[PDB]
Amino acid sequence: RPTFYRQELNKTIWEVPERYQNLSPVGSGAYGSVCAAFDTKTGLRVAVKKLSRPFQSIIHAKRTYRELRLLKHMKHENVIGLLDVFTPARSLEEFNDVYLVTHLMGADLNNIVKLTDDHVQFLIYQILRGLKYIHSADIIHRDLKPSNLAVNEDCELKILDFGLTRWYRAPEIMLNWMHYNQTVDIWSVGCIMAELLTGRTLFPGTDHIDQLKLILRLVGTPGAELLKKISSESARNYIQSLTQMPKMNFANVFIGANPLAVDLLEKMLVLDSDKRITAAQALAHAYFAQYHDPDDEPVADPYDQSFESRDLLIDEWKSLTYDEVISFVPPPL
Ligand SMILES: O=C(Nc1cc(Nc2ccc3c(c2)CCc2ccc(OC[C@H](O)CO)cc2C3=O)ccc1F)c1ccccc1
Ligand SMILES: CCCCCCCCO[C@@H]1O[C@H](CO)[C@@H](O)[C@H](O)[C@H]1O
Repeated sequence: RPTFYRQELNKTIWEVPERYQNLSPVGSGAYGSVCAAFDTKTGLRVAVKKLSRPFQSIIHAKRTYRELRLLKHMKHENVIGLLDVFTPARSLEEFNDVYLVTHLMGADLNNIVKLTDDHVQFLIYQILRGLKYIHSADIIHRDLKPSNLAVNEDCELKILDFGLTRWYRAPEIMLNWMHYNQTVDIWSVGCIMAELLTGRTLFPGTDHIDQLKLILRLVGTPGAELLKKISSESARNYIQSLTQMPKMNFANVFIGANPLAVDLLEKMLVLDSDKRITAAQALAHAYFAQYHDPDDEPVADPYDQSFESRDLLIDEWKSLTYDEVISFVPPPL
């Protein structure tokens, strides 16, 4: 076992192996803070995430386990991958802290697009390619948005925070539809791509109701065929007593855009999620012919999400997470 050194960083303590040097705060999220570090074994800059209160509750404990399991499973160029996982603890009894190490990207899409058609083409292409891979493990992201997309200087992109604002969320989510298909994520890609080409948030709702009014404005109120599929009297009545809008012409909306990007946006931003282009299909659209290679667009090994339906004790989630830490086998490059 390596030796750790301790350090106070923004009210939080950081205890990490000595192989990781020059720790400096990049920022903090909902469930952890992330530091930039140097990795003396590789000469590379890494991202080190310390989990905040990983076992505070049963849902936190299960959330901690979930993140570790997801991260150990992803082996793809366009999805965040695990370099290292460590804890300063010598035993299970000690176990109370988790640190995760990934490649340091240097920015998120928020930071870089605030683009040119070729930039957009390349970024969306890579998003779609990582999604194809995630979707193939029967994993749904559910919160794709620019702040979840890590991009470096070479314009290479990795999807972060993937599996389980409202500006990017599919309409079937803000209505709390029971279940979702994978193409909830295609909607979000539609919204991101739109923003990249225009400079503006496609649907900047003030809330879930406003948000929805903006979507139906671009896309049109659902017709009887989509209405056939809505059980909820609540949901269905609102829509039916609503101000019937027609579907706008996208050519008009996105005046100036590559028409091949206008066409893809048209196939992504369908209200009926059964009618949305999938990630596979999108990769083969004409907009991406200069990046698209069928034989370099991989799918994932089967992902066991059975733990998700299980209701266990904190100590059980904590101990499962520990097993995951200990069995971690690094990537060779
Ligand atoms: O993604 C899951 N877990 C997870 C997430 C992360 N998150 C990361 C990583 C890298 C980066 C960012 C966020 C943020 C964008 C960004 C901005 C500035 C920057 O450098 C600026 C500074 O000036 C350097 O010079 C670097 C980066 C960056 O590179 C890190 C480790 C993890 F483990 C997960 C997966 C599944 C389920 C739950 C969670
Ligand atoms: C009010 C505007 C939003 C209504 C249209 C969103 C419906 C999305 O589409 C629906 O998604 C469901 C999964 O969530 C599928 O099971 C349905 O087959 C599909 O029609």
